[PDB]
Amino acid sequence: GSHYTDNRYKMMECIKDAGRPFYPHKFKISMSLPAYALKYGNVENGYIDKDTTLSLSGRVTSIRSSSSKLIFYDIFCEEQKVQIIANIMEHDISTGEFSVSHSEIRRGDVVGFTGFPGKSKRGELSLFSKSVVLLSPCYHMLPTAISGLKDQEVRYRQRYLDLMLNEESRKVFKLRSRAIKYIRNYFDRLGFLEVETPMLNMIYGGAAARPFITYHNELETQLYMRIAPELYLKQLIVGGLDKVYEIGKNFRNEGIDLTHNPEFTAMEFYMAYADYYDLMDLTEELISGLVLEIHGSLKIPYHPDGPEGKCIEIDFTTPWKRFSFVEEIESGLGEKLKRPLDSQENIDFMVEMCEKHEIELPHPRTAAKLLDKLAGHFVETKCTNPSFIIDHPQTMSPLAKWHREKPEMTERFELFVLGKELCNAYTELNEPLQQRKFFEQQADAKASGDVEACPIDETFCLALEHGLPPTGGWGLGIDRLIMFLADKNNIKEVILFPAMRN
Amino acid sequence: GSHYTDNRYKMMECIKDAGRPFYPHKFKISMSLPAYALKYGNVENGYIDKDTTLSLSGRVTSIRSSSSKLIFYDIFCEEQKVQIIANIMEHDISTGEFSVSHSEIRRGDVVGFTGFPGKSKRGELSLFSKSVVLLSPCYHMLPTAISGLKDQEVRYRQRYLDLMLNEESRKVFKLRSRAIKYIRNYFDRLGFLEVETPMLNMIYGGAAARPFITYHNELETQLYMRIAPELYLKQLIVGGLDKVYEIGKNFRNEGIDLTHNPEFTAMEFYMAYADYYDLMDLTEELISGLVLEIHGSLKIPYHPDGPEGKCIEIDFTTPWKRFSFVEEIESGLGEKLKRPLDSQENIDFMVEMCEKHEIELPHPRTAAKLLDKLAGHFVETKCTNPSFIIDHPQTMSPLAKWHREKPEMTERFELFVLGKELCNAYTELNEPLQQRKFFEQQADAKASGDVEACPIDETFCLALEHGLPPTGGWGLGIDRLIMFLADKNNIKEVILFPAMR
Ligand SMILES: O=C(NCC1(O)CCCCC1)c1cc(=O)c2cc(O)ccc2o1
Ligand SMILES: O=C(NCC1(O)CCCCC1)c1cc(=O)c2cc(O)ccc2o1
Ligand SMILES: N[C@@H](CCCC[NH3+])C(=O)O
Ligand SMILES: N[C@@H](CCCC[NH3+])C(=O)O
Repeated sequence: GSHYTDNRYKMMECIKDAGRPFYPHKFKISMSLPAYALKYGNVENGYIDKDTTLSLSGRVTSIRSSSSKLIFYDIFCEEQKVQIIANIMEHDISTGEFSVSHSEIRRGDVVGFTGFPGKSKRGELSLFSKSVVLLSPCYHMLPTAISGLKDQEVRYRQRYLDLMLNEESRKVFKLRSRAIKYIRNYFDRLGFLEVETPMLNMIYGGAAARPFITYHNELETQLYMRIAPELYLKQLIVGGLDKVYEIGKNFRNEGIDLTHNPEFTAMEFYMAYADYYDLMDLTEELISGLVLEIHGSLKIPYHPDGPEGKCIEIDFTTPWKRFSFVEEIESGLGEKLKRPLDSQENIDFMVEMCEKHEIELPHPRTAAKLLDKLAGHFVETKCTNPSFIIDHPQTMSPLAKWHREKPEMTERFELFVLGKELCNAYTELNEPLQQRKFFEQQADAKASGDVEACPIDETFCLALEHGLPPTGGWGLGIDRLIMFLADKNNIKEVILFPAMRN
Repeated sequence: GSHYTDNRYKMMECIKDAGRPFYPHKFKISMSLPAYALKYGNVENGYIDKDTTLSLSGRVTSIRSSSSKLIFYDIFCEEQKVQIIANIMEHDISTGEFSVSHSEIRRGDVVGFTGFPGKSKRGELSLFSKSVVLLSPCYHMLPTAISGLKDQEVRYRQRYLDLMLNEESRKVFKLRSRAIKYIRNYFDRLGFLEVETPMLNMIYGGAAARPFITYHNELETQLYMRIAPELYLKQLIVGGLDKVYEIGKNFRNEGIDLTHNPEFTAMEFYMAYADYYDLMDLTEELISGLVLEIHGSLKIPYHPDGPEGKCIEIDFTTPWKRFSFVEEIESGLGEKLKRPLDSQENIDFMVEMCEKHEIELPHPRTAAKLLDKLAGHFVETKCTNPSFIIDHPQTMSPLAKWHREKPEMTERFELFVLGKELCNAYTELNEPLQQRKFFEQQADAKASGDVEACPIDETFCLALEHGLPPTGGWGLGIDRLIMFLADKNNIKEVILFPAMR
């Protein structure tokens, strides 16, 4: 273990001292391994073309031998395995003696070979090698599969090992790219403009989350990492850009678990002249279309407890179920919330109800946080298939425009799948007087110890004073999306280098 | 000014008390203003279709009147202006009295109109309105153009005003999107995989830069914002992904100027089995092709001192000039650097030369920092057209692989345009023993006061011990790219919300 590594360092020193090949700068492949398979994969068993010499390269996944004169390698690159048959009778002695040449090679090494193409008598796609070059040695003994790792968390702390050994991990990251391409194309075809707004913020806002804090030394100013881009993106609608979207990181200085990483990838879009009804229709079309693209059906498997456990079929057939936020809580409770929803009376009542149904109390006990606890217990748990929870109270929705019909409510929805939040969207609040009021209430909750409440943002209020058109806005958690698309129950599966404890 | 804002708040309260329209939730347009222009722009002068009622919306850019009975608006939306002709004869009195309705509207307001399509007798594309709705008022008196702003830095502190008033700013951000689309497509067509790596780092590295520092409260751990993604991206090549790219923010806790913002957008790619010669050829093909796409030619204007100043024509015709880093310094100096380049003798000599040619001394006076100063003076200043500076010394290049031929050098290049760095690239160092050594030397320089030197990254060394294939890697500053493409001399022009004092 420890000894293998030291020996390998010693081998490489020896190789260098001996003037043998030591980390060559450039190896010129004749073609990729996939291209090789495509060209030679259909030749007859035992076919060899001694009139073509080719150079191939990959990582060694196997070493076997029949004699001191015949060695069999597998190399892997770009999802393709090719066998190398090294017969001493073909060995170019100018590269060294056969046994010396091959004694420098171990499983896990990145290597190059030259030789003649064809297929073994047994029908294996092969190169009949004349030489081998060590390009980049592996200094550690590898397992042949992830099951051989000391523990499965090595897959995340040393992701290169997972990628090396585990086709399923590679497929996830390819599916993620494909899904994001689909999403961009959806909006590009609607005439959206992709934008980038600051990740360093003088004032954080646009979500309910605790921020990361930092400091710009030259400008002598505290900054926050953005929890969301919303407050910048809306300024672009004031600016008249009409349809904008942004895809990138949010930073939330919070705990980690199966559906939470301190940095995650979100998409937000803002569309002038849309309301939240329009946004519900768009969400259905975008997401059902992506599901159909990936899976070939709107009904897809999900394994909450891993692949040998129970399977639920998630059905994305549109239109999706709607749950009215307050009404469904009241159905669950068998009684009504007190009005107004943010009165001390309703706070007291919601505390009683949390205690009665054994729901963990939030801190502080704001109306907003209590409502969220009750929603989490009574409503989110009904959202197995994609379901919209709609019409959130204003008290928990400071950037959402008041509901045109329903007192105390807003024109907001969240999309939930398997009980987890995927999207958050609303008819945007564009009336500066109440916006300012709602910011002041947020700053009061923050001063009372609500670490998820944001400070007042005057620059945003001033922007609203220049006239935000009627607008609909929307956010999607891309990591969580990939979790459902790829049937993973742990966000660490869909992020290359996720946060880990010590 | 101050009074206009208060009065507007008072108007809105009155409107609301009177039960008139107050921030309607939804206005259903019949079509976009561009679509309207396309459909009605070629009717004969004076044409009106009283059989079609349409709803249009935009921001009011103009209000004129010939009487108490006839008002002319311009509304602007989605790059299209349409004239609205409001004649009292057509006014739907159910929406209120004409004069009341129109008295609520000011220039800058977002509004809706309904009416009949056609064209004024003078040939102006118009809507003959029957009604108006105030959708979102502007509470501030606006200029009609950016020249009317109290000063031009309002354009950056209040970017919505620039976008509102200034077609040129809107065009820049559209060009930026188009350029990034072109770049993604170039690599997607090569079979690259786009990836995302952490912006929050236990250890920062992959560039020469001072980081932002933060803290994760739950894990009780200091973190750094990434200065570059390089050290993660290389691990993905160890992992066998073969061809990866990432486009996103870097964070560098430094001064701001015409070509520096504390957050900026960079692309990095890593390509197994490529070397820096391969990367030079790729750079030429990608960049020249993008220039040709945007401009229709490989020769483009640049105005270093603004649009009334001198103009330089930048020529992207390939292949581009190469300047060998050390040899060009020596040409400039008229004498040779002392060897080894990191010896005390060469440090002393480079200090003398900086003093002789009036180059500001760096602190600390490392070989790397001195070499950079001399390159900045003697080499970068020769790079008007896209030019590669190649073969940087190892001492200033801790992640670049040793040059296969030239001692003390590496297989590195930077791309310079108009004296500014656009790209940085190399044959990647994949030999863990030296890599560790060069990290240790960086950490020594850091301890001796080099605020741009990075700490040792053990996890990266361990990753190298699992075998990084021969690899070529590359970085591009997207903001700077847009500066040349769009002929801007200030990075604040190409970033929506740039840092300000
Ligand atoms: O995908 C997530 N949520 C869905 C959205 O809320 C939808 C609207 C746009 C923002 C994200 C998500 C993923 C995380 O890792 C995470 C981590 C956190 O510490 C806090 C919230 C988080 O939320
Ligand atoms: O585009 C830039 N430089 C070119 C690259 O070095 C090429 C290689 C990939 C990274 C960027 C650039 C833009 C900035 O605003 C900036 C700000 C800083 O405080 C420091 C460096 C910066 O550099
Ligand atoms: N900023 C929101 C998403 C968009 C809501 C609609 N403006 C979030 O992070 O939850
Ligand atoms: N990490 C480099 C760019 C890539 C260099 C080649 N690996 C920088 O920020 O300058």
